[PDB]
Amino acid sequence: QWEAGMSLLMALVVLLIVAGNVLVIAAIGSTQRLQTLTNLFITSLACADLVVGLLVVPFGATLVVRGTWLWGSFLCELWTSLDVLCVTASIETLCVIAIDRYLAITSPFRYQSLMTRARAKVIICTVWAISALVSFLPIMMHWWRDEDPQALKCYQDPGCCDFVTNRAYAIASSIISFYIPLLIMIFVALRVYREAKEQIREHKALKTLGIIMGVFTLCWLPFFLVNIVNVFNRDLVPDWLFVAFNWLGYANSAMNPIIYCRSPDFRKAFKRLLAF
Ligand SMILES: CC(C)(C)NC[C@H](O)COc1cccc2c1CC(C#N)=N2
Repeated sequence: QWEAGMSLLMALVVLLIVAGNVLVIAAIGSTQRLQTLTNLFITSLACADLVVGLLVVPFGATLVVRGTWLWGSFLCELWTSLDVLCVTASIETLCVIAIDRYLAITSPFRYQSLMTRARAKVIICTVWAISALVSFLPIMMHWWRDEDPQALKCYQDPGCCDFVTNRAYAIASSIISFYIPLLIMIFVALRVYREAKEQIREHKALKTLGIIMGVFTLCWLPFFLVNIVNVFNRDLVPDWLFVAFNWLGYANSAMNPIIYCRSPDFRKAFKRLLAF
């Protein structure tokens, strides 16, 4: 009855994720002084994290603790698609924030005169449309099915919701959803770091964004490294370890609100907003 021990723990992780990310979104939405363009992009992140806390983790927990999928074959597919979507939209929004800040530091005047709150809302829309496309459509079309009997048995069993995929899908989805935006985020972030260094409160706020980026990479990159090792040698990566690395990724959705707590502007605004 580690089954009940884990059930309660999982419900608290949900709470933390969901409450933290609601708090961030409520701070941004109730403080005019905190509605920078950047923070509009942060809104998108907190939303992806919020969908993780409300939909992805709760259904995931049930799989983890009971060891079977209870929610039918269609919700198995939908759950998986929304999980994959949240991760994709998160890393694409982080790579947009890296690029945005690189242009903000190298051309502050131009940038502030020609990005607006509406033009950001459009970028964000695009991101979620691309995310949804690369996530939902391949899953819906069953492009991810493998031909091995083990795989086929899982797909015919409504009670199996392991993302057992073919090699081609595993590689391609991982490149497109994660490895290329990660590589871009890192390349661009290092250039922002270079230019800041050349130039020397502004810099403390840039530091927070760097931390978010590094932490997101540490949380998700284990899973994505393992994803690739496993397409090459299926025996190499035990399932419980794969699952542990996936939960490290889910944990990222609890982390952002906590990191935002340490920005001084955000803190103040949370104090005000909460009758506190
Ligand atoms: C719902 C499942 C069980 C799937 N969760 C896996 C993880 O949360 C993130 O999943 C992914 C996100 C983006 C791209 C991906 C991916 C798993 C694979 C694969 N091959 N390609």
